[PDB]
Amino acid sequence: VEQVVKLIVGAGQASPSPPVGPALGSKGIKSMDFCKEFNARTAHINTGTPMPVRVTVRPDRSFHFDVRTPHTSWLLLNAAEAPIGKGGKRKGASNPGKEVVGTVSLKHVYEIAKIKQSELRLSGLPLEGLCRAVIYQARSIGINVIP
Amino acid sequence: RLPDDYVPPTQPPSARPVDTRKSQLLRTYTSMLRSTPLMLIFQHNNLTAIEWAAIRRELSLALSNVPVPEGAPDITSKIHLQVVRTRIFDVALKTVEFFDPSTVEPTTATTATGTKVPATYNHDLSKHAWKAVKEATKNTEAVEKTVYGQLAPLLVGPVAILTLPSVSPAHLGAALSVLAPSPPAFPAPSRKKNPGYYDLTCQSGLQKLLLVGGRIEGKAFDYDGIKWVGGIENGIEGLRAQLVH
Amino acid sequence: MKVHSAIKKRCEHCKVVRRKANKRQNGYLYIICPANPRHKQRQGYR
Amino acid sequence: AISSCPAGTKLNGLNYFKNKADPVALPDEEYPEWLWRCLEVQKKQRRLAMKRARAQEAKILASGDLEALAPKIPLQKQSVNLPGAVNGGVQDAVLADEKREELRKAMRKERKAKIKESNYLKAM
Amino acid sequence: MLTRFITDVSTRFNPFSAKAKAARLFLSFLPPNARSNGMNITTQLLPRNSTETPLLYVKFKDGKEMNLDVENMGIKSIVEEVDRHSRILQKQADLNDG
Amino acid sequence: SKLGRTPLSIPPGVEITIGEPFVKRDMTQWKQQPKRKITVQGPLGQLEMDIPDFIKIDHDAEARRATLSVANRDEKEQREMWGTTWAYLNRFIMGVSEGHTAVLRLVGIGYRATIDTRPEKEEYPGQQFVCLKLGFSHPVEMGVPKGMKASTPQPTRILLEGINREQVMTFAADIRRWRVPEPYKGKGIFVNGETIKLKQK
RNA sequence: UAAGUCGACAAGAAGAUGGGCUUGGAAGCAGCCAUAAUUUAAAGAUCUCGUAACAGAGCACUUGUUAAAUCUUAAAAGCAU
Ligand SMILES: [Mg+2]
Ligand SMILES: [Mg+2]
Ligand SMILES: [Mg+2]
Ligand SMILES: [Zn+2]
Repeated sequence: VEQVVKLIVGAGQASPSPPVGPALGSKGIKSMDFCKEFNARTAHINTGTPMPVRVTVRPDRSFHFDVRTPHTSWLLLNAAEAPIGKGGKRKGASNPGKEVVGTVSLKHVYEIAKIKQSELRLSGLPLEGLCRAVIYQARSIGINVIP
Repeated sequence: RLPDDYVPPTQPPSARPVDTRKSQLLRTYTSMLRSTPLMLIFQHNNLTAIEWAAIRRELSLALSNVPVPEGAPDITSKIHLQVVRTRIFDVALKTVEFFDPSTVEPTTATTATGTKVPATYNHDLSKHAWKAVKEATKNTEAVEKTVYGQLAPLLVGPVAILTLPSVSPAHLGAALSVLAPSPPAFPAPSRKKNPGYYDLTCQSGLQKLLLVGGRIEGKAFDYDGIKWVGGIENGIEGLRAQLVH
Repeated sequence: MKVHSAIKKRCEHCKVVRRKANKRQNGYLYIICPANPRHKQRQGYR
Repeated sequence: AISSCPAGTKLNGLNYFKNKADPVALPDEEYPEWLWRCLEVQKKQRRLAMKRARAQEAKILASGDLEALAPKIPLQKQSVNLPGAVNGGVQDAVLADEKREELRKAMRKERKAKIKESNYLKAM
Repeated sequence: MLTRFITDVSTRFNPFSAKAKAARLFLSFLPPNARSNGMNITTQLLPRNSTETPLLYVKFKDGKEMNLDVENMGIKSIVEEVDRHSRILQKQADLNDG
Repeated sequence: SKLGRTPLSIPPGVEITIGEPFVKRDMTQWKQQPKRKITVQGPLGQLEMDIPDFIKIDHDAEARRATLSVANRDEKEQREMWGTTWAYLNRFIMGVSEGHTAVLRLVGIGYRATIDTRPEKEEYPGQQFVCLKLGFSHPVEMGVPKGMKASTPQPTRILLEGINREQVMTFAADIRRWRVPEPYKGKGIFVNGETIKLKQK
């Protein structure tokens, strides 16, 4: 069976490390080869940007990975101008019900959806129904939605 | 207070339970067989979720490249590839064909006040419809002559149905080449322009879909016949050619 | 095996059967479970 | 003038590419219309209501008829035929194909409560 | 039904024919990954006007080639014959492996 | 029973012979219930059973089929034997034509098996004796019942063959009774794909 | 309940998304807060396993096949174990 792995890595930071090393180094595939192959995929994004990846490890240890857009939560907080907390990354509300971190307007939601429609696997979903999927997640991270 | 004999106005006596999804889904197809002039019947073979999404991603893309600058209604999103219940969908044809709603006698109905008001039960889920379809189906040979008989063998196993709100041959070429390509009549999209079509997920899903048959204006049609309809550039243009003669 | 006076199913695979019933004795009610052998129970005393 | 963000507003942190500038808000009119309507889903003291709220509703309600007080059956339990007619037209067709989608949500919402409750009854 | 031991299947039938019903059901029983595993499948749809007798072709991974008429036998009956031959291979595989 | 209604397809070569209601006098019983001797002969052999009289067989020689039916569905005794009589005929028809087989797998270091003849303890001339090494001090030798053909393609694999399923599976359980599969190492005798869940350690 | 009840079998059981917080790690499944959406034949920000954490196997749920013409499921009551 061709197992898959989920790993969040930096934009141009591909090397043996906690996020990259143990995730795939143990299965057998050549991590170095993948590390040097990921840089070619991400050469136009700001260094350090988080980039989800779904690396499929076929039998015989022949890997093929599809780079994905940044997490919606990371974009909502990045666009919500939230105060940086532990770890140096913008943290979300500990209690989304009461606490409120940012006030993201709908015009920001219309863009966060356009950047997420670039994916072919998500290019078919209508944009009218896609902007409400992220608005449904702003209620879970403590961000208010402003008309 | 509400009396015992009173029944809600939007819930007349049904032949079988209405809360269940078996009957609630029957009310859908019956209205879909009336509002959809053009309908294509496919056969799906254990298509996965990702495959389904990919298949429906090409239709939207292929259907979005149809020129409609005549200020006509935006018929580009009501076209859906919907998986249906073949068993309950086979009954829909019966109720839509072997049932005359004009053969019901109105009867008094009691409201919350208890006043008797004449009412007629013509809903598809009525006991009268159930009785008609059953008795009508008793004659085996006479049914084969009907449109239902020409489409009963097609409603076997799993079937996915494509619904088009109108008979637009242009929309057919956009949807008939993405599901059942047959060049040079309906050639598949090019790779240098539609790379998503020739994807691992999409390509592996289109191999499990087979266009079994089609239904147009309540008329059974064979796969070869669908090409003729799709071959026509437009209906209004076809009529003009006859006038020139 | 646990000999109780109130035998109950402890999972979906537990079955209630009356075994050891023959011409000489009435038998007992058992809770047999192929998934977990700890669900084995009997009702009655020899 | 209906949106808080005026034209020319700098949308902070919406560009992760190197050779490009962060998006700049465009005029309000240029944006689609559904964006001003997609936000339609966002939803002692007891004594004060008891004095006024309890009484006012009884007066406006005009409890003299049993027509506006019926159970008001939901859409997921009725048996009336859907507004579908043969050769009614594209407008009738589309208008008929729109209620089939409004009923889809009804059955969907019912599954949520039916599944959430079935899982709640197993984790007592 | 066990499809692992089936190499390729070629079915030719007419849809509008009530007899072809059993043939269509057989095609659905096949799993999704049958194409990826390497099994070849060819489906031919005959015209509605004139219908030729339906043809069903089956072949296992041991060289056996099965051919069963669709009209005489139903879908349930066809599954039995293919199961017997596919079942003995499981025992033979376990018998000669290890 | 939903299984007793299903017709029994008699494949070519098999022949079903239905007897007549007879009663074997028993001095210990005041009234014996009539039975019917049903013979099922074919290529591999012949099996015979006696069914109650209330079960009626509509042997259709034209279409080569035989459907069962009872005289009263309301009686618990007739409903049970209806399905049980059908399940037996099904095995008989599919046992005399194709045959029944059972596979035993011997797991464990030092477990062997051979099919030799022990003329000392032969119950019938030419009896085959399965000899099993299962870690006991003595040798375990069992004689195959008359009507079964036992062979060992490999030392750690037994193959039983016969027309009577009840006899074949019963003889495979006697061999398995010596070493029942354990859950700590999987050692034992597994019959027809039987498996045991192992422990963590 | 022939609009296929009941049971079995085949497949599916998605996507935004590793929800946010917490933590060495918390990705449906230690714990805390939220749990209006969306798209679907359907799919709980998750009911029982499983992992150090992922992965993975089932469930709710969805379609199909088989198949009942007095034959589904629950409650109460009587007499028994
Ligand atoms: Mg016992
Ligand atoms: Mg969590
Ligand atoms: Mg955990
Ligand atoms: Zn149990």
